[PDB]
Amino acid sequence: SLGPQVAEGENVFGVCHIFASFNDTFVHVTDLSGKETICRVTGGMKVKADRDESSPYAAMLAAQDVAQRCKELGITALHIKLRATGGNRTKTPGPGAQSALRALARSGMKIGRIEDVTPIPSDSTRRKGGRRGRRL
Amino acid sequence: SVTVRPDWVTIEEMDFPRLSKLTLPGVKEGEDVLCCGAVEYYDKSYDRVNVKNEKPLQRIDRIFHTVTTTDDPVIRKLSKTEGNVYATDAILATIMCCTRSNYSWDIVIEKIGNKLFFDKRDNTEFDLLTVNETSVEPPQDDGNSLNSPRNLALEATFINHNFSQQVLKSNEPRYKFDEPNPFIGEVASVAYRYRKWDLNNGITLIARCEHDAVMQGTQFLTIKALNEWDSKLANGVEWRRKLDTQRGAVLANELRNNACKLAKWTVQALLAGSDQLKFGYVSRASVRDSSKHVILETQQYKPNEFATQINLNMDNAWGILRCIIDICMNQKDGKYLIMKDPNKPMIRLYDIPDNT
Amino acid sequence: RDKLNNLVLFDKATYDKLCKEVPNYKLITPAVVSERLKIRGSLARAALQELLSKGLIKLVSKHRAQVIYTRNTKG
Amino acid sequence: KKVVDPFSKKDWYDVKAPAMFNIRNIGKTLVTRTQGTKIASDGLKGRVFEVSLADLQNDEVAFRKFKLITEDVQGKNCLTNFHGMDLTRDKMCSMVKKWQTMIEAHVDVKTTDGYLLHLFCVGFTKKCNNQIRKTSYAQHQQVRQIRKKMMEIMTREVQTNDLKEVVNKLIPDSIGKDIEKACQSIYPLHDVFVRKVKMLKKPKFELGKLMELHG
Amino acid sequence: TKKRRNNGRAKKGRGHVQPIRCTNCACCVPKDKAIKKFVIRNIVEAAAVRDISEVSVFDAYVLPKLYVKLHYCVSCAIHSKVVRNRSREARKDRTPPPR
Amino acid sequence: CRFYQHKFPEVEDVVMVNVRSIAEMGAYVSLLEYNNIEGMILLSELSRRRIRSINKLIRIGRNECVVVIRVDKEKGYIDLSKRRVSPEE
Amino acid sequence: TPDIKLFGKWSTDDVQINDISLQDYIAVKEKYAKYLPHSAGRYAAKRFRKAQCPIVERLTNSMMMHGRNNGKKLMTVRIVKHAFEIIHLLTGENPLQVLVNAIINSGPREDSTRIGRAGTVRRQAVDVSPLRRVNQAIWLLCTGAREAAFRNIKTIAECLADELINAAKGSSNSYAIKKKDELERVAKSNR
Amino acid sequence: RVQPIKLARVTKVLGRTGSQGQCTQVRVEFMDDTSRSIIRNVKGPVREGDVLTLLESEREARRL
Repeated sequence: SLGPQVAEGENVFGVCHIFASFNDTFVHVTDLSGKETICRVTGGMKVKADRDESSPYAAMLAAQDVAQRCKELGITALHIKLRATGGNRTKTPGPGAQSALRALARSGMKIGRIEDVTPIPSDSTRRKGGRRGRRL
Repeated sequence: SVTVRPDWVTIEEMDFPRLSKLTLPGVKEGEDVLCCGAVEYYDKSYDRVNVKNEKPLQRIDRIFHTVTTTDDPVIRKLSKTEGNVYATDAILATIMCCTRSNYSWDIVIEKIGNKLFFDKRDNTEFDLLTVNETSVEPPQDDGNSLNSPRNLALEATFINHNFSQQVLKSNEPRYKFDEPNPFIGEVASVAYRYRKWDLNNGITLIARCEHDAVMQGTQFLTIKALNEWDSKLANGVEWRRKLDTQRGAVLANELRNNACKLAKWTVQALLAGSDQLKFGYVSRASVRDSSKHVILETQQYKPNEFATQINLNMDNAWGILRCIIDICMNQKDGKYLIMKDPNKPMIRLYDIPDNT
Repeated sequence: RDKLNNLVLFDKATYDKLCKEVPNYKLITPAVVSERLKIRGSLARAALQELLSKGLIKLVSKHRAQVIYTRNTKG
Repeated sequence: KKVVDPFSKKDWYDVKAPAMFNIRNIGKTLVTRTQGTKIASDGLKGRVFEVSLADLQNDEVAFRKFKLITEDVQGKNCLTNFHGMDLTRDKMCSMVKKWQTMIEAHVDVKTTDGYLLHLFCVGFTKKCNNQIRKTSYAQHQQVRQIRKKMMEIMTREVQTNDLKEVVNKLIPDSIGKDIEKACQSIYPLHDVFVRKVKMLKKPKFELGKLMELHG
Repeated sequence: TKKRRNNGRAKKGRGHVQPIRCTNCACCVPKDKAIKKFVIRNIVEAAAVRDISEVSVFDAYVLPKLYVKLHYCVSCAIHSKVVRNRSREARKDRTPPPR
Repeated sequence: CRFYQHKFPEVEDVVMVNVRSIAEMGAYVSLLEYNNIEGMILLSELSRRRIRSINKLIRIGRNECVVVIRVDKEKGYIDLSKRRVSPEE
Repeated sequence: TPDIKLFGKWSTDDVQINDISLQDYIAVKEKYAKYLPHSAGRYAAKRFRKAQCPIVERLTNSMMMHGRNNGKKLMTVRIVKHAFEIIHLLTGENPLQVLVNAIINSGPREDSTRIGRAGTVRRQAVDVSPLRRVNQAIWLLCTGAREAAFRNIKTIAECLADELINAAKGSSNSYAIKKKDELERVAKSNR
Repeated sequence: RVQPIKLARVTKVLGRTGSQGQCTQVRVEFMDDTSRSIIRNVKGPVREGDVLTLLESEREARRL
């Protein structure tokens, strides 16, 4: 399984599915349906630091190696799917979201399209924490 | 630069990243086939021109020759002796520093037999000194205004011709190598050097190469002039105020803004082989007066030191020249154009008639 | 800290080597001689004066702290 | 501990939008080689392709993510069928704003095809021609009534006009303007936008129609 | 005395309201007694757009926006300076600073 | 010298160094599996968590099971790791 | 002499100033053509007076540290002009130009400034000034000279010439090559 | 991951910042591509223009 007809000269699209979160930034590109991911590379795959796994510099290491193997495997363009934590949670991406997309732009993976993929409830199920929480 | 005529057969595009990746290592130096002309000594007391004691730019009434290959008889004299590609220093610098150009340039590659006469058409916008091509914003004023792209290019070419003969010891005897200047006190004190290069891909290169000056160390000089017209409008730094603890940085604040012109000035020194490649800080008297000019500093560098600084590779520069020759030597005879697009960073080979 | 001693004897084995290490010698200070040999550094001076007297080496500095010699005129 | 080279085992499948999209071949997916030692036809023809219209139509928009079930893969070509179109988050939460009446309409409506669809909508109010009110509201009576017409026209046009013609109405919101126009005697309604299309039932009997969708 | 008149934000015309957590501390505060905040922000923020927009090919589509409605508890609004200590004459002001 | 035929450690080489003397940023620690070859530690990355103490009776002469990040086979600088160490007990 | 002024026993000419950032912070022949390195006996009158002082004169300045050696430039310029002699007999090159190359390979490219991140040590990848790049070149050159002479038969001039030659071409035997790289290590390092 | 050395000249000092006001904010325009303009910091004192040898444009040196 190399590229489909060529590994450069066409924009055969992969979809980013970048689950940018706190304490990791997953750069995890799938097929266009989603079922078949390529490049299981976390932001702490490159730097297993357990406090720097969502950090910008480690995600630049993470996204470009994905961006390397994407253009290796004939996927030459990316629909940006930059995901936060999502759901009934903090739903905020980590710091490894700005630099890593900048990194794969510098790596050479094309971007045709940008769209938001963060899920938010209708105030569904209860949140972690009691009444006080971390008191400040 | 010129209207692309319908009888101009476009041959082959050469994009600038395409010309950025070419390499040609192991290129032999210019073996001097003939050295003709006369250059005066350098006034070494012109180093007493600095940030608080300037020098007004002196128009030197001398005949300047930028004579193309098919009109240079001594290139055509050495057409029989050695070579199959015949050029000048201004032509090859425009070829080697093609990738830094934004404004359009055209060079006729007049293929006559198994020869590539790299010709420039006489009186074109090719021998001028284009001002702020590669800036963030070039001077966008209209041609009537003095702050236009042309009137500054006419100014810089007017500055550098007046400057390079001013810095010469203009009334002291001339350092003639073998021959006098074959295009004639009346002439500009300039000396041509015709050199031989094997271009590996078997191209014996003969080109016109010239030294601006000689200087008693005897050191060959190539001397150009940097213009300052209105640096508030030129989007650079104002020179006159400090110029000293930055000093190479005020030099650096023109390099991105003028990338093609100064790198061509590097190649013309490297094609000639000078001993000290000098440059002159020349500003206007007042910022909206493009005739009165004052020299701020005549700054001296070595050619290999100046080629170290700015932006240059020669394996690329020979590899670009290896590419263009191997196209043109294999195409039709007669006049060509290798022409830069005014708005796009690429150059294309045309096949024009000899009537153009 | 440091505890070093050269041979503080006038040493033929060093000096015959010094007469035969002399084409490697071009920067010839007595400290270089005291480190290329085990001659003292004091006695390197007098040995190089003998090697100066041979004319193989040549003074290029003579300061009260340290002299410098140089083997034949340019190399 | 364990890695493989599965990129010696994937096959490329040309993801086909229907021929009511001027770009049919959306893209290609390296789907793992469907075989006896490695069955991947369910991750081939069960593939729902969530693609925005920009690579589907050729570009009116670059939002509106269509979901595309692949009713048949026909010789390395994922000939997809429509599943569900969207109005995705940046386009979706742009119109959501304070000091307006956010108007909504969820319907569950059978196509003229065998497909049950859900269609959820959104609607908003305007600051009108001479309005000096900062906000834009009305009585809750008008708020209920606009939702009733919004559900009505949405159930109507999807009960008619079988699945691909539902696709061929709603990109400039064929249901959209008439809810504004019929209410314009009451409220001219600056927004009607159907946003959540969920295919509730999906029988494969339209393989000839899949060849009518495509080709 | 009443150190605040509206006590964070008034509850007039409402006998009782629903509470909310902090978006960064999960501390229980009422809805109309807390500090709310809308955020309209690019998903393509200016650190990446100098390289994304150049590699954004086949992309004549405009920059997308993220829409986040934040809600703080007062304790983590003040120490983080979402709100902060103003003078009591300024405490009369119902005015949000502009964006 | 050493009983290893190889002269130097390699990349991610878990090595046993000798803490000779503590220096400015760290300690120029010398390997003993490979002969006497000097390596370095902190400023950058040796520790993982923050409890802010180093020694009570631990005088000198220790040995550190550290993992080579960078090795300069020509220049002579061996950068060492323990922050990366989850399994290298 | 009015045509060109050289060094006291060498030549300010034939000096190859070959760095990118260090232009006009390194000059010996451009405006600073000096047989005798001494300007006025002060060099901290202005921030400008750093680039006014050439690298050949600041070397005579940045050597006299170590309070018993402070207030002694006449001992220094002796040992400094001794050190040029020890260069040429080891090199043959212009010992100013060796010193001029010694500033080049001892000047850093990117260094690090301190920053905080989650209690853990990270440092910001920053450039330093080409003024500082010279000042990080000279001070590391001045450190290995007196130190290696301090318990050795070699004087400071023999250690400084070895300090310049191994930093004129980076041999990692001069102190300045070895300590520049640790400064440049942290930039590609933390965060 | 890895990228070659970029010579970005100073266009403008953007300030002297940091805890002590000593980390020199600097607009280093890329000097090779005139549209690219990156912003980095300098540890030492800089007067403008001087070509800063950026080993990277990654790990973006910004306000502090």
